[PDB]
Amino acid sequence: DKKSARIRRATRARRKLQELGATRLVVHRTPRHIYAQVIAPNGSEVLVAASTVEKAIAEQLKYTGNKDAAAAVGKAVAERALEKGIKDVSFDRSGFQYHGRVQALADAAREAGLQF
Amino acid sequence: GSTRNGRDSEAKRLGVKRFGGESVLAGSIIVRQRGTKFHAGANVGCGRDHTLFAKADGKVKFEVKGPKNRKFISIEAE
Amino acid sequence: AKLHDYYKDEVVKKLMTEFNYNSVMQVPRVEKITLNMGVGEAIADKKLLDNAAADLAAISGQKPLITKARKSVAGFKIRQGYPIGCKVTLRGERMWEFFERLITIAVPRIRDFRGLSAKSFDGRGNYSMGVREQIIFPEIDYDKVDRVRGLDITITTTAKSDEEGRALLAAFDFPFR
Amino acid sequence: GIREKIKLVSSAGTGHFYTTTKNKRTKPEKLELKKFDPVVRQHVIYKEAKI
Amino acid sequence: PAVEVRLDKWLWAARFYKTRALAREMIEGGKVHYNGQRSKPSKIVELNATLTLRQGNDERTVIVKAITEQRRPASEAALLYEETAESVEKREKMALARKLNA
Amino acid sequence: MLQPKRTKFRKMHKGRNRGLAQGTDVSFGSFGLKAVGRGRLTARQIEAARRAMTRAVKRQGKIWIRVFPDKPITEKPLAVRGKGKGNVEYWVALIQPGKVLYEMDGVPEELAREAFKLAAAKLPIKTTFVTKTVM
Amino acid sequence: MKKDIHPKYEEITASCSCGNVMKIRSTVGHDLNLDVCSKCHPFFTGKQ
RNA sequence: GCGGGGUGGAGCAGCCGGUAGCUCGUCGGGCAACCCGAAGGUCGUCGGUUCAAAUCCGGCCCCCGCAACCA
RNA sequence: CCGACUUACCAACCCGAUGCAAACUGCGAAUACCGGAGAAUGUUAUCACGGGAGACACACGGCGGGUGCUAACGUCCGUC
RNA sequence: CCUCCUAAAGAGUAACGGAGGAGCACGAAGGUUGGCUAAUCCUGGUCGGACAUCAGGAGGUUAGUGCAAUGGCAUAAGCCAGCUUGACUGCGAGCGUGACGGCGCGAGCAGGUGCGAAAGCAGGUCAUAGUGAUCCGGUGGUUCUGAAUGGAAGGGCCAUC
RNA sequence: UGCCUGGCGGCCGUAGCGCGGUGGUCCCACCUGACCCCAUGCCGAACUCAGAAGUGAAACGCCGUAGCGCCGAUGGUAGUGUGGGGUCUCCCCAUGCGAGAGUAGGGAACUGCCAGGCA
Repeated sequence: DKKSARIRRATRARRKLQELGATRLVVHRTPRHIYAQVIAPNGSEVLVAASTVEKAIAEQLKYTGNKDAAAAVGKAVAERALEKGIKDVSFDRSGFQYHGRVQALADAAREAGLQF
Repeated sequence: GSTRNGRDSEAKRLGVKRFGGESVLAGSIIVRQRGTKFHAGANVGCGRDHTLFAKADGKVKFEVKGPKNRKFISIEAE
Repeated sequence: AKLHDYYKDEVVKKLMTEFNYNSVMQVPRVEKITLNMGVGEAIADKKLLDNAAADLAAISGQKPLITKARKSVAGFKIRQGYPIGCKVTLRGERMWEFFERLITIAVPRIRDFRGLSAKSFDGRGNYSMGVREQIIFPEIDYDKVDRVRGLDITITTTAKSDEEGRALLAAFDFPFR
Repeated sequence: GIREKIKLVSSAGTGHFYTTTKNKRTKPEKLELKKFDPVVRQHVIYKEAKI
Repeated sequence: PAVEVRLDKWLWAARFYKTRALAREMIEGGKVHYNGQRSKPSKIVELNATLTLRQGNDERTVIVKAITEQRRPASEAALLYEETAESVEKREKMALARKLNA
Repeated sequence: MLQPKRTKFRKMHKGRNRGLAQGTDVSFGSFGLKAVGRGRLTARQIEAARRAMTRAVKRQGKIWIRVFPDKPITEKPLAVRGKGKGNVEYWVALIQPGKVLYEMDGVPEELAREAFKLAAAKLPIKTTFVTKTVM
Repeated sequence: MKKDIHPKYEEITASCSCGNVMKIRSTVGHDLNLDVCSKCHPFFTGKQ
């Protein structure tokens, strides 16, 4: 039960970050796509989101499940975030080992100017 | 007439030092307890001996939250 | 992967017509093969476990994971935290190749062979069988062996129950008696 | 009990030391650790010595 | 806290005599000697101390350091009493004399 | 004699005996013997009444005893002043009003009343005869 | 799969007195000669 | 009333959480003395803890050292 | 062997029904206690600092209890 | 000295009241990062049997906690691995608990360090027992003092026996 | 604006189990390959990367269904604060509070933000 195991391993960092109260950059990873959202401290409102499912980013990429696609979506979410004016977040590993396409997302967001 | 009993340990003054709705200065100990009977919530730290202390001035508040229905202490800022 | 394409072309359709399955992957599949022994007499000497591990490194084609005493049992003179056997898990190219070795060379080689019981299926479609002697395998040799030894072979199949399990193994032409 | 008190002497040559405990029977090896030293102000490697 | 050992107790542990009563009788009869002279049963055996014991017809002289209150198997008794080389030679001399007499 | 096979604690506080009983309604048989007043029934009393009833009915009806002694009562030996709680001597069942003590089935009501009357003389508490009620 | 921990595994040809030839992988190294093949076992043939 | 003990036929270490052994007694073999091999307990009895009690705890039976004194 | 054959019969777990617990609790009061706001009343009744002490042998009764025999004008606690 | 009950739903509460433990252990059994989840039972399987390891299913913490009991524990405080020494130095808003001596909890600040990509965590261990005042001396550092002056002896301050 | 899907939450069993049915354009899942980034105290099972041949089988979501779980009145009962009383080891009376279990019954969740496919 991959989903339950992943939520279990993510919960600790999730609740620790909720306790701190910092804006949280959540990443979802899937064999086909990769999603990113920026969630306020209360955990309800979503500030800016970007995913390879979106037609805007999809048509540039050769394949939406690869590390290059991850980097592109990262740049996109970072640009949207800088437009709205967040400028700093806390990454959410979300149970996904910090490696591969999530790792590339983090690096892309960092190079884009988002501080985290 | 010898008995093997008669031995006891000094009581440790545990319990809830500050109850709900009471204004507490920063760092005031809210509950002293064995084990995390009351859990740490917003603006509350859990010391090593599972005592809970307010991390900011305000009004203490008990509540029940989460899938385990556990008690949580939080300082409503004021 | 000869049994792999055997499965892909004809066993799949044989089972599909035989059980009237709607979706292709509804046919049962062999997920894994697991080999393990109880070397409980390793409490006398640690080194005998090394011979067991080497022997099934040869048999299975990969280095066995030593198993661990789950909890203390005084009646057998073992306490928690002792290695009391070995195991090896085979999946994919190796899982098929070992199955090929089994069917082709091993199952003939048991002495006094009268068949393999059909009652050994667990009840959820996963099959189990016990191998008394290791010389039946081509890799292990008679002259340099240390002691008479055995193992167990468990095949795990997403099959839902006994009849789909036996149908899978029959389609692979596994002897049953 | 069996554990005997020992001193970890700063290798900075400043004479500062720490005090801890260990048992000689199980761990006959020397005890060596990087601990803070206030007089020199730097993390320096401390080796144990007799008390 | 060293535990004192009696002479007859040491002999019984060494298995020279079947029973401690026999050991006491032999000591009181004067046959047994400690340091080559008549000795009472109350005497204490000591490490590196000669025991000029007389059993049957053959003498033994041991200076063993290992003294055991408990009677042991004869395999252990061999270690219990030292039987130095000179004592071995004297014992074989006595055995040869007995053989000549027989 | 009735006695717990094993207990967590050898000795138990005296306690009190307030409140009304539970299990007032006869349940396991046609007839029953209730209690009307507070009491402490010893295992000896239980056994004596059991023998009286069994012999009164001559091994015909089936018998149920709805009370079990489980409270160890201690008594100091003679010529002692203080120095700790005394040894256990007998076991008792605490009885409040309403507690059906004994229960019978398979016997005419008249002979049941006779047997229960004989057995109630052996008990310390006042008792009454109660019949099965459908609800 | 781990690197260099495992024993050497290679394609090998297996032969039998009954004479069939099939490709198989093993750690044994030297060619294998079998007394009984699958296609010659009496039970698998169904004759006996 | 307080403490100790209850182990092959007898005397004994052990033992005191980690699969019961030594001397004598019996037999047989080597050879009165001395050496070797073997049967020989089920740990006073009943329960509890433990993965497991000769072992650790609660109660019970017998025997041992004591005290049951001042008025 | 399976299939089960009667008991001198013993029956584990599970299920249905009935009790018991200071060192059982998947429920749970009345009181008491801590805090906050409000009106009335009260000779500041409250807290802090300083001068002066006395006292630290308590008894009974009501209520909740351990011990005792739910014995004592018994003994040891809590509140009045 | 510690745990439970008596103890009467805040704290506290005695008896020659009822029951058990302590006078330690650990340079990993500490810190951090990543990962994982138990008992019991059923079925199948070589020696292997009531109980060894293997596979699946039921169950959901009835397991585990270095050591008594209570309260805790799935975000695990339980189990495994990599790297490491925060088992750091100086302070401390505020608070608990004691007649006092004292004991305890502590966000945060400065220097420097460990783990982590980062958010962060780390001033010992799941917590509660594992302890000894003062005096008198011993050892290392520090001119702070140094009975005319310069030194030293002794004394002082810090660490420690 | 309506339906459906993914993530993040609110709430923490009226919301969870069981049984039956349904879904593949998008999404999710399974799945193909793995020399390499990465990992197995063995295994590409997990983790990870490279993809889109097949499918909704398993899981997941959605719809229905009381065999369970769960919630739960009104009335009575237990208890108890204050005052009074009795035959005082326990009760009773006035007044205030008023359970637990059980009964009738309810029940197959509701809801906020963002994104995507269809009309």
